[PDB]
Amino acid sequence: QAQLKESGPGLVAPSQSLSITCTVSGFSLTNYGVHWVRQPPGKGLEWLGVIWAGGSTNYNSALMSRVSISKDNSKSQVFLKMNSLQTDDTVMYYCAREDYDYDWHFDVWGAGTTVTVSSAKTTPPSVYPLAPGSAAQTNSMVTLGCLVKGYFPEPVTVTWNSGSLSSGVHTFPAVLQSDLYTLSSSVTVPSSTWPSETVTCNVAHPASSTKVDKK
Amino acid sequence: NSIQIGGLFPRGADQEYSAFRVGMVQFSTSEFRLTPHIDNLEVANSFAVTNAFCSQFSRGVYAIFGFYDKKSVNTITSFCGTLHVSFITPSFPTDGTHPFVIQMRPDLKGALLSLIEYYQWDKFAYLYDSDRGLSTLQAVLDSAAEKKWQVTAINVGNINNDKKDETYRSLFQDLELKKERRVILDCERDKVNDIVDQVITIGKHVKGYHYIIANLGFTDGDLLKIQFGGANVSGFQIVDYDDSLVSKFIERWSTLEEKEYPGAHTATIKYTSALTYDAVQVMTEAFRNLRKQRIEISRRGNAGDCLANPAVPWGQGVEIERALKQVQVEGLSGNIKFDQNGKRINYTINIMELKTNGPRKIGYWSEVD
Amino acid sequence: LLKIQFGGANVSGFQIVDYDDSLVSKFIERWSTLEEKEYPGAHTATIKY
Amino acid sequence: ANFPNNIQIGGLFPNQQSQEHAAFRFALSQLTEPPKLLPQIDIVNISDSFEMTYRFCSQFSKGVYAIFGFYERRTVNMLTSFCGALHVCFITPSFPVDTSNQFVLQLRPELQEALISIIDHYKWQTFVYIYDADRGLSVLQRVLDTAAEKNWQVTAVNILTTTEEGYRMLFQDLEKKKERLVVVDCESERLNAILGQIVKLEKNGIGYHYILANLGFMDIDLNKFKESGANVTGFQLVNYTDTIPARIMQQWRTSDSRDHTRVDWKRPKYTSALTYDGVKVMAEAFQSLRRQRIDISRRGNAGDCLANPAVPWGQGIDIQRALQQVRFEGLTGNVQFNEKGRRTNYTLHVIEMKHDGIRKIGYWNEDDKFVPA
Amino acid sequence: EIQMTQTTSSLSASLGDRVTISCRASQDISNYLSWYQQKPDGTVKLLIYYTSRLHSGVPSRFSGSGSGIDYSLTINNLEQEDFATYFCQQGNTLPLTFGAGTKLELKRADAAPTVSIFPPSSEQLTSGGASVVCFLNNFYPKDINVKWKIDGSERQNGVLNSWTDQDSKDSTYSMSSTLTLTKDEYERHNSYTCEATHKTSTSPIVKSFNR
Ligand SMILES: *[C@@H]1O[C@H](CO)[C@@H](O[C@@H]2O[C@H](CO)[C@@H](O)[C@H](O)[C@H]2NC(C)=O)[C@H](O)[C@H]1NC(C)=O
Ligand SMILES: *[C@@H]1O[C@H](CO)[C@@H](O[C@@H]2O[C@H](CO)[C@@H](O)[C@H](O)[C@H]2NC(C)=O)[C@H](O)[C@H]1NC(C)=O
Ligand SMILES: *[C@@H]1O[C@H](CO)[C@@H](O[C@@H]2O[C@H](CO)[C@@H](O)[C@H](O)[C@H]2NC(C)=O)[C@H](O)[C@H]1NC(C)=O
Ligand SMILES: *[C@@H]1O[C@H](CO)[C@@H](O)[C@H](O)[C@H]1NC(C)=O
Ligand SMILES: *[C@@H]1O[C@H](CO)[C@@H](O)[C@H](O)[C@H]1NC(C)=O
Ligand SMILES: *[C@@H]1O[C@H](CO)[C@@H](O)[C@H](O)[C@H]1NC(C)=O
Repeated sequence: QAQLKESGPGLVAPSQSLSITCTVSGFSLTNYGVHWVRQPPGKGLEWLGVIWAGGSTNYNSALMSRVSISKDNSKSQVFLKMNSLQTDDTVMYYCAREDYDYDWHFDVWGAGTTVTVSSAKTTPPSVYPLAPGSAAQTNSMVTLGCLVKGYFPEPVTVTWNSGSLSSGVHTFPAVLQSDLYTLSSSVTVPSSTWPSETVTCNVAHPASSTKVDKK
Repeated sequence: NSIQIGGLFPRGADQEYSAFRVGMVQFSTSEFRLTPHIDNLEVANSFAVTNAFCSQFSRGVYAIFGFYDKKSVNTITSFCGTLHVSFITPSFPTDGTHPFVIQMRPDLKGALLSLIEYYQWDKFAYLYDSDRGLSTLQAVLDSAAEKKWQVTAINVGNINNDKKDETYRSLFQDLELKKERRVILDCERDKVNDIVDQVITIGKHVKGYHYIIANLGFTDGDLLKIQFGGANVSGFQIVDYDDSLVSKFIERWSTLEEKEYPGAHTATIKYTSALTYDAVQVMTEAFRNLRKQRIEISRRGNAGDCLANPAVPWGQGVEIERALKQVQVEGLSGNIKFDQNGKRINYTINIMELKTNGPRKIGYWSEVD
Repeated sequence: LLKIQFGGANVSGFQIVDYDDSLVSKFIERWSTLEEKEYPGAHTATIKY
Repeated sequence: ANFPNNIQIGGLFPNQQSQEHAAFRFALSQLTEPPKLLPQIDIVNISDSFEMTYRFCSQFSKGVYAIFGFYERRTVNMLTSFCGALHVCFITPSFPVDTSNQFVLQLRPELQEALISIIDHYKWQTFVYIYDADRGLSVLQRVLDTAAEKNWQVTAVNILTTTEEGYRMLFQDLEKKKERLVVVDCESERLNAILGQIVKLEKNGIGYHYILANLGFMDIDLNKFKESGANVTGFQLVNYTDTIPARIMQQWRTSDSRDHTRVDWKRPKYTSALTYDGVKVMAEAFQSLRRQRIDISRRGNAGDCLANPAVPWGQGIDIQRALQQVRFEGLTGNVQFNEKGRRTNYTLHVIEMKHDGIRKIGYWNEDDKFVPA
Repeated sequence: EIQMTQTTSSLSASLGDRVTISCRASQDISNYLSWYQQKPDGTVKLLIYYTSRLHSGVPSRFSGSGSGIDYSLTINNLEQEDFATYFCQQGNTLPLTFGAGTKLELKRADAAPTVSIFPPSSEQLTSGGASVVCFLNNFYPKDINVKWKIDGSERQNGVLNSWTDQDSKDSTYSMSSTLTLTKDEYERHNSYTCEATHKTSTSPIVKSFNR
């Protein structure tokens, strides 16, 4: 089948460059065109630009002087360069192939990578526990939580005992406050397993590569 | 800039539409974008032709691409000459100077007369098909009246597919009354294979005979069955596979998926598909010349009914034909340049002959030489 | 034989099953009407030797 | 109310004032029995398919049931397709084509087989077939097939693409041998100019044999052939003195002396006789529809000509079977259609002209092919 | 330029229902629109091309129709793999504007939100902050409201709400509310309460905690 995946830096400074590498597979990029399109959170997905199979390239009318496209047909990859990034550039980016089936159609697209354009500094997160407080066994399943506060940038990987505990795991998404990431993870274990069994949450922050274990 | 065009492809044309898709993907540009409205209707039924034409005119298009049969050439020429809408076509050339009809297939009659005058014939048979008009037949009869030839001209298209085994036997028995050694076959890509199969079945491809496949796609039929026979076979080719651009197109053509593109996983290509792939380039170059000349012909989808009385033309289409005559490019049929009428000028046709190892070019043909 | 019938080369051969016999014709009349899914290679007008 | 008295009949005509207009109006004037055929005629160019298509769609939207008209090489197949689509019968005196359908009623009989019979009667080997560019495509096909069968030498000569110096060169090629056998197949309005070109060149006339493939051999202006060696043989359809045709003759002579008519007479045309006989076909067909008590309803509230998909007017097969089964003896002799809509079961006479000798050789038919007299 | 829009933002359907998704445009697009599906993981696959045809590889349960400016996609029977977001993309005039897209949802019983309040930890209180948490799990539908009260006084500053997607097991929802204040602000109050308002009950379920 045809697949595609976009990759980038994740976090970049303002008014800097942004190179996105899109790897596609299952087809050949020498006989089809490529299109790059962004997606903002809570807004409409806007097309950024396109490059033809022959060598012609065009962009959108709003930021034509900021976007550029190149391709590597040997590795079937696309390099999209975007400069003069502003504070509203915390969005996702995706690449796709084009085709003609009596209409200009985008056949195979990509997963898209997220980019947050901010001048904030990278720091390790802080893991805090969250128990129910009272030990009253109201049911056979007891829930615990871990709050990762003060992380930069998003996201981190929060697991329970290196992926051993997976029953009732409810990981919530992170939020931003004062340029700090706040996330909460929730697990549902049995009432007799705790505190007889050690439940340790492992948080891996790839921005600072910080691995924090909290029993 | 969004340019809307119309399309009339016949029911069964898979390789032509596949090459049309390859041309649409390959020849995209930044200045504009084509948007074809494709209609898969019959080509012989002129009622469906009129319906597809008025449906393409109701969308308000600037040009119409598509084929036309010999029973529908007059309908296309009249409907495109009245409404002054250009029509690009890889079908057979017309007889006359019809405006707004730009054609992709070159002439064949002059090259065939040059080939007969090169081979120095005096008595031969001309087995033809009546699905592309009777222009070549009138040309070879008017030349036989001047050069004192013995032409035995027989049509073959009036024979049904249910009893085409004894009729062909009686035909080649009647062709042995004058002891005919020289036969010119003027048929399309389907009847040539059937006539060659019946010749092989009755056994008339040994050395001593001579055949000419009178078409532009000489290698489109099956040649492996009349290669080891001994009867040399000449013909005409428009797509030279020794060119660099043709080789680069075949290297991207044969690797295509058959499920994604029907009739594409072959080492060769039909001539109609190559003329379609060139016509996409011609239309793209003409619209790019309009984008470079700063001429605004923009309108909307409110062209009205096709049967208006009086059907008033819109004058900015008159430039569009004058656009298309300005195109001089290089495609799979070689050089592409046009006259004031709409015919093709300054082209090249290879004269192929079939040897033991395969086909071989013995020379080229033009109109100034 | 339909491919070397209209050629012109005169071809001889040997046959063991004469189709003009009464018993052979009565067998072919019950042979060609057989179901191809029930009996493979049976729905033909002739038969191998 | 089984059948309305006014049946709309659409018409297509190339000119404004000609003999076929007066013949058509006189043929509609004899209608006294119900229903009355109301004409709706259109003077249109018969070479532009856009105008032909527009007049066809306008007459179809106005609510006609049968269209009587003409066509040309540029409209041989478009009117076959629009009639095979909407199931609307079209009656025409024009040139018969090879491939057609059951809805195109071709009033003019076939001509190529009688030509084959005359050439087999004279047993020719080498001759020159001059063909019209507008109609000589179906007759030339059968003539070249018969030439391939019987080992003839046909030299086919076009009219339109050959200039007058081309005519000079081809007759210069013809004047190098003993016998000069020429068949000419073109319409009489073109044949007058062609023979006007020829009679300045056939001043000797010795060894010149001509066959003019036309149903109007008496309509050909033979006054240029006075004191000429032209040994011309032609075909005849209408005997103007035969009892029922001369009765029709006397009827339109009596109509040409009481009130008024259109454009004048004394030089007839076979196309006008075909017009009269086709209107008589349509009259007998609507009378057969009346006496079979088969109603013809309508839904013509400005009916669309072009739609997607096609809506077949389902009543057309009854009109088609009524028009197919017409059988009488009119001005062109026997009138009778086959299962395809062409003329059969008729008779064509053969008349040779030489030195003011109007001689009848014999006649031609389909079952007893050719007989002399 | 040409702007595409969709009125329905969230649709509810069950397994086996013929679901219709509509789309509108700013002008006539001449049926040159495509419908594509995007799952929650991020993979985007095309579903219907040229507003009436189905591409090779998609199931026959989906279909498309429409004319002028109004197009629609119709699924005959929804499956487990059909839980995704459908988006319309028009390619008439460059720059091509894609639609906003709708989110299909599985219909189930309207369950009450299980609410749980959690006070701040001792290490967080030693750090100088206090983040009171309110978790509302196993709720249906996703429409719910949260209200914070500090000794009866409603406070809107410092409240952050984070919702989760529909689970693939129980077809429920989860929400987390965080009230972040200082240590002196948390010590100045005794009782903090979180109230959840859902469609299952007219009275909001309140969970309070004292000091
Ligand atoms: C190819 O077909 C033609 C036609 O039958 C033949 O060409 C003849 O070739 C010989 C040998 O060079 C010449 O002397 C003759 O002048 C050719 N023309 C004729 C007979 O018309 C021949 O049979 C075939 N082979 C070749 C090599 O030409
Ligand atoms: C009927 O329409 C036809 C089609 O246009 C006319 O024939 C053309 O007339 C032009 C006049 O300049 C010639 O150049 C063309 O050669 C003609 N033939 C074609 C296009 O095939 C014809 O003149 C019209 N007749 C009337 C009476 O209007
Ligand atoms: C074929 O031609 C004849 C010519 O004599 C037509 O005339 C009919 O002939 C038969 C018997 O000779 C008569 O009974 C009829 O009354 C004649 N007229 C008609 C209108 O049928 C006739 O068209 C054809 N004859 C047959 C038998 O089909
Ligand atoms: C034909 O095209 C070639 C290729 O550009 C050109 O060199 C030549 O001059 C042209 N000849 C004519 C007569 O136009
Ligand atoms: C007319 O032609 C015929 C047939 O060739 C011939 O027999 C006859 O003698 C010719 N007429 C005259 C007057 O010579
Ligand atoms: C044709 O009319 C003439 C004149 O009356 C007549 O003598 C002749 O017999 C008629 N021929 C036929 C076949 O009716």
